[PDB]
Amino acid sequence: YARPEWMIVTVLPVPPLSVRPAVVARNQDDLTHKLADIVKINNQ
Amino acid sequence: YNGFTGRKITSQIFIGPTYYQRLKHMVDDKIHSRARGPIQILNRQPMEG
RNA sequence: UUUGGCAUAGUUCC
Repeated sequence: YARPEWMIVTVLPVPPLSVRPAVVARNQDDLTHKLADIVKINNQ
Repeated sequence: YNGFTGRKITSQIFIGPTYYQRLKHMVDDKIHSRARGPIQILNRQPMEG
């Protein structure tokens, strides 16, 4: 159930749109902003 | 004297003009009830307020 | 018959 090497994150789960809902003018959550920054750095 | 029966009250009462105040806290601004109303978005629990 | 959030301040009751 917990292999030691799995604790090194190489695949990052993305929570669904229910965990980070949009805001009604559409606003993005703190999680969404951090996800966007992370994927920006990752593709760079 | 008693109001309903008209008979004297045995104990004499202490009565006089005192200066009273009506505070801001009324009941029409505090009564509240709920039965299956609006519901929050993130948790899908009832709203607050 | 449709739903904003974060922060700060004040007040009520033990």
